[PDB]
Amino acid sequence: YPEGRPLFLPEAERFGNPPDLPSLLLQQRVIYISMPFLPSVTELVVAQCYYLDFDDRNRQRPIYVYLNSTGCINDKGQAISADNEFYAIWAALGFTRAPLYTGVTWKAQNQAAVLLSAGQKGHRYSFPHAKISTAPPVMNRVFGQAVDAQLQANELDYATKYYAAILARSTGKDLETCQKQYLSRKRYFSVKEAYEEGLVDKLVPGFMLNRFRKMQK
Amino acid sequence: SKKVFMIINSFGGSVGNGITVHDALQFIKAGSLTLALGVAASAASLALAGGTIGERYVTEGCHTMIHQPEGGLNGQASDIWIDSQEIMKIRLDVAEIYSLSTYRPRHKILRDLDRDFYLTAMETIYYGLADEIATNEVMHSIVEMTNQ
Amino acid sequence: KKVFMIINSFGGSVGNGITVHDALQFIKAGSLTLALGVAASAASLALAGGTIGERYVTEGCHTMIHQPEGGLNGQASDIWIDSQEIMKIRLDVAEIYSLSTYRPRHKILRDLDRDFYLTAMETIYYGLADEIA
Amino acid sequence: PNPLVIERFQGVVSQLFQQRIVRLGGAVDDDMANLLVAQLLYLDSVDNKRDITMYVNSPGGSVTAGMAVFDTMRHIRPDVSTCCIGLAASMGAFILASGQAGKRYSLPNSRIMIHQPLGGAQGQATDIEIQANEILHHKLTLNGYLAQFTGQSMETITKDTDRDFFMSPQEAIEYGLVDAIISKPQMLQSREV
Amino acid sequence: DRRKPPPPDLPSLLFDQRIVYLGMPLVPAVTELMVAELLYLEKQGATLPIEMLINSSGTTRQDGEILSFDSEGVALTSTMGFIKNPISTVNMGLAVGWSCVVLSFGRKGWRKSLPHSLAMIQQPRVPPTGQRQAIEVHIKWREVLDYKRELLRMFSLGTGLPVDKLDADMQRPLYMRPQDALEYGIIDEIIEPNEDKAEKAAQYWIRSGRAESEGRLEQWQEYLSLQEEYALKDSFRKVMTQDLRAAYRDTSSKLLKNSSRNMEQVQEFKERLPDDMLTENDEVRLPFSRDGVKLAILNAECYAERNIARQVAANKVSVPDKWRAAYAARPAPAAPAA
Amino acid sequence: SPVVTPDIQIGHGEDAIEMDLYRYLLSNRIIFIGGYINDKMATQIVGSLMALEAVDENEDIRIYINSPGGQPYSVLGVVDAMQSIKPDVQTVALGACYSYASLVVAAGTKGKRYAMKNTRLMMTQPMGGSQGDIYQIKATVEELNALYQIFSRYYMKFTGMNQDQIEQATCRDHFMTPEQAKLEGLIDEIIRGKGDYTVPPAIVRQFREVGLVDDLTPGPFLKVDCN
Amino acid sequence: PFGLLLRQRIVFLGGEVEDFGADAIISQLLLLDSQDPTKDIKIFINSPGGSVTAGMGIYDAMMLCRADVNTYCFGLAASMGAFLLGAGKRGKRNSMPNSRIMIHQPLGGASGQAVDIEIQAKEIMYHKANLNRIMADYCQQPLSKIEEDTDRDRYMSPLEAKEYGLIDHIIGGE
Amino acid sequence: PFGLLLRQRIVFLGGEVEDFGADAIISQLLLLDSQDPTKDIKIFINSPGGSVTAGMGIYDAMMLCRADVNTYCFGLAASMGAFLLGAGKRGKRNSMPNSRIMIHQPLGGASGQAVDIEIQAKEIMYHKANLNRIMADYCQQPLSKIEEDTDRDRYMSPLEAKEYGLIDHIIGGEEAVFN
Amino acid sequence: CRPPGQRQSEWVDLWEAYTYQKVVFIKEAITEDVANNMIALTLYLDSLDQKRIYYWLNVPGGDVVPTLALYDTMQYVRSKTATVCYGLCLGMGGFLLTAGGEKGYRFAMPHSILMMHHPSGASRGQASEMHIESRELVRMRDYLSLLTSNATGQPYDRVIRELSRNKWMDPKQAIEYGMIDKVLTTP
Repeated sequence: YPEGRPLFLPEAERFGNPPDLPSLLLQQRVIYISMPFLPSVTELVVAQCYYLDFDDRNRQRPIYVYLNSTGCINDKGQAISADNEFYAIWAALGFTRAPLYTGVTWKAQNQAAVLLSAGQKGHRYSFPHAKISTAPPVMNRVFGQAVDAQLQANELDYATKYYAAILARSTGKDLETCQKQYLSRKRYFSVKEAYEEGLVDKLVPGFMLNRFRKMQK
Repeated sequence: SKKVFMIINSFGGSVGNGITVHDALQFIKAGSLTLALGVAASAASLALAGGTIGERYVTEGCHTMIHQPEGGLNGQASDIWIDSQEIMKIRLDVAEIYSLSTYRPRHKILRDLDRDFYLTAMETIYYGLADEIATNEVMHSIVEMTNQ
Repeated sequence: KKVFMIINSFGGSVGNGITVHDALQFIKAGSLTLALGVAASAASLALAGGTIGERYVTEGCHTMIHQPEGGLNGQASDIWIDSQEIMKIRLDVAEIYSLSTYRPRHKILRDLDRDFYLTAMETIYYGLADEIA
Repeated sequence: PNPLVIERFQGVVSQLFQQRIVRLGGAVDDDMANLLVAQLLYLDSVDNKRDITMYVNSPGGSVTAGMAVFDTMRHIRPDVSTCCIGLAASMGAFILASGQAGKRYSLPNSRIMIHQPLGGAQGQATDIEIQANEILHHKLTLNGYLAQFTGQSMETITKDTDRDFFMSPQEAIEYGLVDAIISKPQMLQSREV
Repeated sequence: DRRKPPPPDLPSLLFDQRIVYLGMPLVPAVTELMVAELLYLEKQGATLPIEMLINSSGTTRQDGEILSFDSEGVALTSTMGFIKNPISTVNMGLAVGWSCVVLSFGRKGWRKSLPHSLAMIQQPRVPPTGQRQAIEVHIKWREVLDYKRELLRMFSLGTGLPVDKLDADMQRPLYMRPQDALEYGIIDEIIEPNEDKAEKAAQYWIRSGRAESEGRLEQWQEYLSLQEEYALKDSFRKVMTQDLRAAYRDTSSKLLKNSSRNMEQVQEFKERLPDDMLTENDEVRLPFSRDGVKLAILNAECYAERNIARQVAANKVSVPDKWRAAYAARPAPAAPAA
Repeated sequence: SPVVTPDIQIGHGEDAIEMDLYRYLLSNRIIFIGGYINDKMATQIVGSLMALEAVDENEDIRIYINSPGGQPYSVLGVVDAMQSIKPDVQTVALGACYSYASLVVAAGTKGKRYAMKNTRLMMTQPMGGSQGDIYQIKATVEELNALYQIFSRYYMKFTGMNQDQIEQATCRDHFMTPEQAKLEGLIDEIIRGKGDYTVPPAIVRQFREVGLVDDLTPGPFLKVDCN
Repeated sequence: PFGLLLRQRIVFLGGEVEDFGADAIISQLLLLDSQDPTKDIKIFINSPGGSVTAGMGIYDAMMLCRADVNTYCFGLAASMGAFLLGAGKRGKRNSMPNSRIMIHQPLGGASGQAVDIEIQAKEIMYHKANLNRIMADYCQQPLSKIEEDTDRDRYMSPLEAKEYGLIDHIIGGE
Repeated sequence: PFGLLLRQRIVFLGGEVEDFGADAIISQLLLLDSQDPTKDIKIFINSPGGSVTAGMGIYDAMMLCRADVNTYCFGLAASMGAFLLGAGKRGKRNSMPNSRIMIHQPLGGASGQAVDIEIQAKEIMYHKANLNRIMADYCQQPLSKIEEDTDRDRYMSPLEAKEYGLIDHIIGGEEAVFN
Repeated sequence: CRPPGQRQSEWVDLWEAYTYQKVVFIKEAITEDVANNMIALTLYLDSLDQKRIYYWLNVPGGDVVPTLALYDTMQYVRSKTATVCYGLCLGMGGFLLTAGGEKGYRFAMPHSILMMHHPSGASRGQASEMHIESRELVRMRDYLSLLTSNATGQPYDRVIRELSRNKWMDPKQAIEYGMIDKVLTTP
């Protein structure tokens, strides 16, 4: 009969620390993705941004998104998922009034890479030894007629048109420029030349080399 | 709590499960607000049509896939004739839901149900499966009414 | 005080039916055995192991009565030793039923030769139950 | 098993071609039906008047594989004498009923089993009702052909063909599957007085 | 509110409102919970109603997979007869096998169902024996006969139909519609949708204008035009086969035989005139079709495009290339070709 | 045959033993098509067509077809090789034909396309599967449109119908009886028995579409009103 | 191999008799009828069992032979060879003195629909009534003595098989 | 059968190209050249693919043949048969009027050590570079245009194969070719 | 045994409620993983108090090496033990009946199926190491027979001849053989 109201950081500091490691990250407004885009793991990330926009007091703290996944395309090349699952991710992440600080640990294979540039400009954090890859997506095993391959070609037509619209807003290029540079062939990007291209801006905050700390001593 | 909010994001399953979620949303006295994310398959678009008319929201990246349900099994000669009349009756049963909620004629539903028909965000509003394009404001009022 | 359990089993070894048989007589108080649906050979030992006068059965319940089954493979000598095992287990469960049905033992071995099924009517006549619930 | 049984079985089948006897054995498949079509047109070439004693012993098979076996017997010039040894199936007793009237024989301890053809349907919703029309095309033609062979009506055939129905050789004379029974005369057994 | 804790999850919330949810198929793991759920509600009062939701495929899967036996469905209906409180069951979607038997075993007058639910009854499935002996097959067939007669017994008390009627329809899997289950005896009334939701949805398409501005008027006109062209097509198919039967009766009138009076002596003696018999043979009268309707006016179609044929008269001796059969066939004055 | 298929052959002579069944039938200008039409047996039918071409250039080479389907390019190689030889080819349809074996019996010469009474024919659009990236999806739909445009004008040359009748028939799964395929122009002569003139249920449905049979007068046909 | 004895009117019922295994023997039984309908035909039985619908095709094909039928058991006759051992002509059925003879009801399986159990139980009862009539014919035994012995597995020596009626003379001496 | 075409010097290349099926065609090709070095050899190619190692041995066997060779394409020619199609003598290259021609690079898998990967990476590039410069000789095409057409995984109708330079003549008078 | 019970005021599981009541239940077979939980449970009850421990067995068989781990913990502890039989103890489970409680503390149900046989093993490879594992299986065979001879009072030469083959006992013969002490009645 009483309402189950949630508690936040100005209120739940007297109730102790959270017991489990995803619940420490949920209190710190940090979402760590260590799994590719499965239908089981996409339901929790929708409820996570729904919880962060549920009863937040200020609604202005930046949400840190750490991504480490293959997206929907595995290392062998086939599609373990489809590209329509990413449309539920960007529509739910960009709904909140809070800015989206995006970071990458190791890899972002053709679905997490377009989410890497989709964050707030001026705060794209990245590790200095990560790998970034932008390739056009593929489809799973579909057995149909001649008109069935045409409608599947229209689904990948909207995939390249939606992915280039995100890269045109991030990198500041045209619509046809991002299709020729990124979404044509399976290429890879390092950390240094991606800053000149416009994928990332800086490194992670508080980064310092252990050898550079010995030079200060 | 006079309105419920259920996010629809699934690849669909059997057509018998999509009938139950559509009949349950049209039975309760409270309002039913349905929002889709990703796609709406044959088991998911019945929950999209199961909501009340006026508050069916879809985003710009949202798609909609309508198709006839599959099935079939192995048996005797006359056993296949019984269930083939049932699949043709279920295909007419889902055509009654799409003709009532979207105000489309019955002969034009079965033409689009004959093949795997995909819809964009623009033509879903023009067909009648949804009401308007979702944005930030249509869901900002959702998360603030459920706090009290 | 009085234990009340639901009897429902369609399979299983009869060796586990002897474990639940002696556990029911270990209780000092009475026992209420109410069978529902199917009663296998492991389930009928718990049905007959209850107190006389409190074994209920429904109109649609059935009781499966059959001999023990086993799987034997190996050397020639231990098959003959295990052949006497399945024989005296079948003679043991005949003496378990004989304490309740008040029948001679040679007629129960003829019913234990093949599979024997009973409806709700002749279960009362054969003494596995008491009345119809 | 071992090919020595296959080599000694290949010899006695090769002697059956000299006595104008063909062999229908095992399940009716697509490859075995093509081996039996080519062996029927060759026996007509050496003589177009002598009959062919068809050996029928099959526990089942495909429906469209036996359809090529059926119509190739009605158009050839001599009649085909069909005999039932061991067991007849739904595609086996249809070969038994397709013989010439007055020359269909059987043994008194063989089993004649008839039912509707099996199968299945899988695919889209339009693929279900189309594939259901294929089995009903196989259901109505086998019931239409059996009404002309046995002489019975249409409604009494489908009331027995819809389920698995076994038949005795004593009742097959009264029903119309086989015409006569070939058997040796019995011994003069004395009664118990 | 402070002394009573809230329910932790969703099945505990429906348990507090006395609602039993059968959402899982009939496995032996779920049947031991339902005999513990119904026996617990009997100890809390034998007068309070029990809400029951049915959503399962029964003891077997819908594709034909055998996961359990039909005997666990017998023990589920035995607790419904042992209990002594009114039970209101609601069918939710699928109901195959023993799931509709517990739907029909509820109290008469409270059996509810959705308008688009699925109901089906069929014969129980039998697992294979694995090439055992001969005499065990007869005992296994007796196990089928005791379980089939027990299924017809529990199905007769819930509906009211006799045993011989219910056994013939159970040989084939017969699916039941919610409109068909009223006259069959499965349910008692149909759960209606919300009338407040129906009038608010109908008023929204008129005020917003989406029922006419998005091209619905041109497509609903084609639905009535295709139904008009389909009603014109079968009417032309019916008048052509009526002229074939009228020409068949005209050609049969030029016959001189006594085969019709032989069937009159062996049949009944009352109806010596053409009249009704109140049976299967409903003889239609096709020349008695003088309508004279002055409302069905013909359209703007001229029939002057019909060519002129030879118009061979009836008194001709020309016979086609056929086998000879004129043994007793005398030449008619209206048909000399016989 | 569930376990094994024995060698059903006959070779008998007063002095020497002859060959087996398929070798003797190949010497009499008769080719058999059985099983799945893959790339392996496609060289067997084309290679035997070139073997009997060098023997005689005027005798009619006969091909017996009994296959439930096959590879779409392997069944394409036997048609155009059959149309690029000197003598005429008499085709005989055996068993069933599922969208590829119905093409080779329609690819015979006019007046020599013989089908039996209980033969099943079928005509559909070719199938296929999508693979990977959009540069191969667009290559896939351009391949399925190429296979549909080639097989469209094959039936226009051998049957003489219109392209609208082919698109309405090959849209879904359409099974044709030889009595119906004789009207479409796929075959030339129907093979019957000793006065066998039974009506298949596809023509009873065709008689119901034109209005010759009703439910009151079913005639001497099979029952069809059990729908 | 076996071709040297096939010309000497000897057949071998070896291995498990399946639907194809029974087809090889009953095809040979009519070739020896076509070669000579006067000379004797000897059948050597060594089988561990088989189905009833395949082993019934060997009995009527053996009874179709107008000549004399000799049946000799070599080794094991488990539930199928014991029926064919007595099915020969009286005075010619023999067996080795150290062979095992097992008589049993014919095996069968039942699956599918519940209405198939109506049909599968009837063919078992028809095969039981058919085999018990034949086994009581050449053995000169009443029907009450046959049914109480074939209900379970029953191994027997050729000593008591002589007085039963399966064999006629012992060929191995004692 | 196949032996009747062998004495008339006509061989068949059917099915998937393997290592066991490679040397069977090479062993019978040198036997026809030793019997008659003046009579032409007609081949028939129907292959849905194959290995680049065993497929080059068929090309070296036709170059080792002193007599002229004639090719015929029926059925399929996918990434290995189209290379063996144009590799014959110019002016004696015929095919079916509806056969398909696929010009695409061969495939390959790589696994193992880090030094092991870069060896087979440049090996399949050297196989890609050698297959491009060999097929550009008998086609009379520039190298930059023929190296990008093999990257597109699209089949080729025999109508546009004639002016491309891969084939010379079409059996059927060049009117039966359907688009 | 899946629904839990109560100890005095809160919900505790059924096997752990008897752990506080100093009753040990063994229902599954003796494997390596369940023997790690049994010998850790014997040391836990020995550290709390010093009373008699009750063991109820349902072992249908098991391995040799984890069974000797549970046998040696019975003699190491300073408390007393008592083994009570219900159901069946087959293989090495019947040896644990004669582990402790020799002075009138071996009880059994009147329908318990007993089983005694020599242990077994399997280890292949080199022929030189086959001699070493054969010496280990021989030294495990006679040592398991020496403990059954001292607990039951049987001569050592009779256990080698009888338990090498298959041997089964009813509770009527288990009294005269010295394998059990008393038979449990109806109360």
